[PDB]
Amino acid sequence: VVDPFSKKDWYDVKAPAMFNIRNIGKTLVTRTQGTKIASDGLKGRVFEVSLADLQNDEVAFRKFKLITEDVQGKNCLTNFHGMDLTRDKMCSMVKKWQTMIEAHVDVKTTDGYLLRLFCVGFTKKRNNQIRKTSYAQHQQVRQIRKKMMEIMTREVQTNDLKEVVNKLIPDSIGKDIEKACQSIYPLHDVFVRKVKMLKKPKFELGKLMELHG
Amino acid sequence: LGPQVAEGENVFGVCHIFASFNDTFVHVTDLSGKETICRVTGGMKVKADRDESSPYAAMLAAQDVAQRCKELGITALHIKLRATGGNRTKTPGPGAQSALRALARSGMKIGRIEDVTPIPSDSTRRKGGRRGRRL
Amino acid sequence: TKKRRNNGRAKKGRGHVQPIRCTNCARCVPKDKAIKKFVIRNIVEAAAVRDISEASVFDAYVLPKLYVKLHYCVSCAIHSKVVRNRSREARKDRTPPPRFR
RNA sequence: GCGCAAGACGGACCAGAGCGAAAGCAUUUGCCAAGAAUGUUUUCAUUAAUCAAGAACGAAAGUCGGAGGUUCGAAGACGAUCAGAUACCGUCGUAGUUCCGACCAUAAACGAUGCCGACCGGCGAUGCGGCGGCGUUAUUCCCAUGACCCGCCGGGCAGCUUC
Ligand SMILES: [Zn+2]
Repeated sequence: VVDPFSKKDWYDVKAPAMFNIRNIGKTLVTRTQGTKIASDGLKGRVFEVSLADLQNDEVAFRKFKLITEDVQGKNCLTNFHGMDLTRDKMCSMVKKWQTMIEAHVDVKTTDGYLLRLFCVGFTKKRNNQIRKTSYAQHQQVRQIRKKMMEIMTREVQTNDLKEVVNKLIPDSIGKDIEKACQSIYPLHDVFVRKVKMLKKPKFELGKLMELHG
Repeated sequence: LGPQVAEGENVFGVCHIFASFNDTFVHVTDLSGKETICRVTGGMKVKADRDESSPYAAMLAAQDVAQRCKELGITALHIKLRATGGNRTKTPGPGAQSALRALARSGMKIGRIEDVTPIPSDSTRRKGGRRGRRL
Repeated sequence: TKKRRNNGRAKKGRGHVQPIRCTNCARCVPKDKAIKKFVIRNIVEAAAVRDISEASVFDAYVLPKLYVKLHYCVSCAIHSKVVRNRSREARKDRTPPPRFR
C-alpha cells in the first residue's frame, strides 16, 4: 500500500555547548495532521551518547544522557539529563580480594537542578605487599564514604549545571576523592559511576540558547 | 528516500539483539530507541518451533533487517546485546553470534557494542523449587 | 562412613549460610557448597572477528568482554563435566587445575 | 521508548573470613541498650565447676484474629510422556510465602563428638588487641597517625606434617 515511513520528517540532534562535537545524529518523526504535532512528538527523547563521540579526545567508557527540549527548525536542542559508566567498565573494576566502597548524595544546584550522585572506589594493593587480600576495616570505610559524600556536595551545591558538567567530562571529582583518601586507605579506581537527575526548574527558553552558545 | 546526507557521512541506528534460548529478536531503531525502523525474529523465518533459536534462523533475520535498513540511509549501527536476564540466564542465546555476522556481511558499519541484559540488584523467587528442574 | 573432612563445604565457625539458586536447575544450594566459576568471555568469537573489524568505523577499536559468575549444584558440575571424580588421595589436592599454563 | 504504582528482595565485592548461648546475622545514616578479646604495679577477696525442680530463647512447616497481597507455589483444574502416571516436564492457580498480636516446641536442631581444668611434636598462614624494628607511601618538611615490610605475646576460625 503505502510505506508508513513516507510520512516521516528527519531532524538533526544538537548537543549543548559543553562538548566539542555538536552533531550527534538524526531522528525521525511523523508529520503533523490536525492535533498531532510533530514538535510535541519529539520532545522528551533521551539520547545516551558515549563521551568519545562528544569529546573526540576523551574516554569511551563514560556515557551522557541528553533530553530534547525544543525543535528550532529541523534541529532539536538537548540538555544534560544524566550520566553513567559502562557495564564492561564496572564489571572489569569489580575484583575479589579487595573492598568496594560506595556512596550517594542528593544535591540541588544553584540554578535549580536536583541531582543524585553515586560514587564508587576500590582498595589498592601495595608494590611490596606479600599478603593476598587488601580489605579495609569498617570504620575505615565509614570515613572514606564520609569524604566521598562531602566532596560531591560541595562541588555541585556551589555551582550551576553548565560548569558542573564540565567537571564530569574529565571526572575531576573522583580525582579529588582519590587524593583525599590515601591517608585512610589508598584507593584504586575512584569514579562517579552514575549521576541521576530528579527535578527540573520551570522551563525557560532564554537559558537554553545560552547552553548552545 | 532517507535523510538528505552527503555520500561520505554515516547515519547511525541502534540494533537491539535479544537472543534467548527460544527465539532471537533483531530490532533496529533510531538513536533514541523511540521510533523503530525494523524488527525481525527467528519465528518469522522458520516454521518449526525448535529452529527459532537456531543460529541459522538468526542469520536470515539479520539479512532481512540489513536489507531494509539499507533502504532508508541507515549505514551504521550501534549494537546492544541482550539475554533474558532477571532471575533467568545471563548468557546470550545461540543465535547471538550469527546475528552479528549476517548484518556485517550485508554491508553495514559497526559502531559500539554493549551488553544491556537486565541484572537485578536482588530479585523475586525463581521458578522451579528448592529441588530445581528434575529433568 | 565419612568421606571428606570438610563435609563437602567451606563452612567453619558459623551456623547458617544463605542459599543460592543453581544456574542450570534453579535448585537451592548453600553458597559455600556450590561450585562457582567466573567466566570472562568475548562477545564475538574468533569466527566473527574478521567480519567485525572490517565493518568497524573506529580505527583500533577494542571489542568488549562479558563477565558472568556461574553457580552449580553438585549434580550439574558432574553432569556438565565441570567437575570429575578422582581417587582417594587425589581428592586431597585442592590446587586449581593447570589451565593457566 | 518515556513515566506512574505495588509488594517482595539486598546480587556482583563474599573468603575453609567475622559476630552470637544456639536457632541465626549482609544497602546508607541516626538513636538505644548490650558483648568478647586485648591493655592494666586499679578494686573485692573464694565470691567457684556441673546441675533434680523451675525457667528464657528456639529454622521450616502448622493453628487463631487484623493488614496486604509482587513473585513463587502444597491442594485443585488442565496439556504432554507412558503399557499404565493419580509422578517426574509444561500452563494456570487456592492455602501459604510478607507484616502486626497470640499459640505450637519440633529438624541429618550434625563436628552424628556435653561442660570446666592440667600435661603432651613441629611449620606456614589468617582475624582481633598490644609491643618492637631497617626501609617504601599519604608527594616533597615537624611529630604523631594511616597503607605496606620483618618479627614477638595473648585470645579466636581453621590448614599442612609426624612411628
Ligand atoms: Zn544444578
